[PDB]
Amino acid sequence: YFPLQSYGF
Amino acid sequence: GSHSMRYFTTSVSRPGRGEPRFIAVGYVDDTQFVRFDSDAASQRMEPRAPWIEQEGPEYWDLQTRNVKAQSQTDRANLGTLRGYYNQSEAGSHTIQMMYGCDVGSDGRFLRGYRQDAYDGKDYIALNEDLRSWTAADMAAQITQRKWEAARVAEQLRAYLEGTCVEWLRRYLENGKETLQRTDAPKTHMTHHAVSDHEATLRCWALSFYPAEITLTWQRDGEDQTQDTELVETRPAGDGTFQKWASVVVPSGQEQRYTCHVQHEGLPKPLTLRWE
Amino acid sequence: IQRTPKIQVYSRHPAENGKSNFLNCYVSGFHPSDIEVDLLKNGERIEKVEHSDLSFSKDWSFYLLYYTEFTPTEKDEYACRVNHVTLSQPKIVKWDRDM
Ligand SMILES: [Mg+2]
Ligand SMILES: [Mg+2]
Ligand code: NA
Repeated sequence: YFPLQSYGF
Repeated sequence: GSHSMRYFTTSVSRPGRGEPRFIAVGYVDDTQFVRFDSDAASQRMEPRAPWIEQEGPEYWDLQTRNVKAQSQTDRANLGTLRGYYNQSEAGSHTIQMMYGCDVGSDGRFLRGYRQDAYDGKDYIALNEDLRSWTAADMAAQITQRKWEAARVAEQLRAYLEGTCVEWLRRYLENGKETLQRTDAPKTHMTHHAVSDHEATLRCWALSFYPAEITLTWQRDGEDQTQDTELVETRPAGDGTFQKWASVVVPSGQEQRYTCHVQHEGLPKPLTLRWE
Repeated sequence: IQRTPKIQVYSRHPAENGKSNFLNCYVSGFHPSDIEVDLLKNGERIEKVEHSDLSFSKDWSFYLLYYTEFTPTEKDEYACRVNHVTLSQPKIVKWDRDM
């Protein structure tokens, strides 16, 4: 399971 | 006995030619089970192993959502890094990311990972404690301040210690007949004349799973590294792996050499000797 | 950073003349991801050629498996041709049934 982890640089 | 779960994401900018190319893959040990490719027709997270197909629609929709959000964040991220490294819109750039965990044979949590690379080099990484970061330079230190301010490590640690290990244990049970099988290598030895004074002996290990294997040569029960070759482990294409090791021996002394094979699927190590 | 591809040409199974099998070209340890890989029969390109989905190792270098169905003979010769930005020339690795 790939969790929601959309962090911007 | 030990197990791993890995997600690899790749984002390549293609200036002029359109939006970045995105590819995501999911592995349980040495077996790929999911994929997402931006260039594909579906626009969905897709199964790559027969076991994962049994999952319901909510799983596939949540996986699609999470992987699409990753590809889209990468497009913003590709633009922001051009800003940080004062780079041109004409060149191609890559963002790489790895997420995953390690469990023991008993199923306990061993390790969590979150690492990001820019153009093949380290950008930022979550440390083993899952509470601090390692930034590779000044630009990765801008990202670090943001991530420390926004408490990114706590969310990741919760996913790794919770979610990651639970889903892995679930995959291992549901995918047992593939994931937890230990296909012992089928072995054999070949022989080739090099000169009438020297000959090559090749020691083969085929159809094995998992990929971890040790192949060694011995001369009269003593370690031999001189005049030896070892190819890196390669996929056979059907989920199994291949490996070989060779030694150049003097003619008539073939019987003095043994090839020792060690794999999880073997109760005791096998020793091969030419006829 | 830049990294040169390691190349291996081999069959899925021990080759037997007249028996269907798979021909493989395993390219690994390269960076960037842009790569051209061709499987050749008697010096000419095979067109129905599949590849694995792009993935990478600890060091961030990529790997891919290129493959095709084929039936070996005593006549027919096979090889894999790889072009990458790190190569001054497209590398051709010949298929050896005992390698
Ligand atoms: Mg989630
Ligand atoms: Mg076989
Ligand atoms: Na082979």
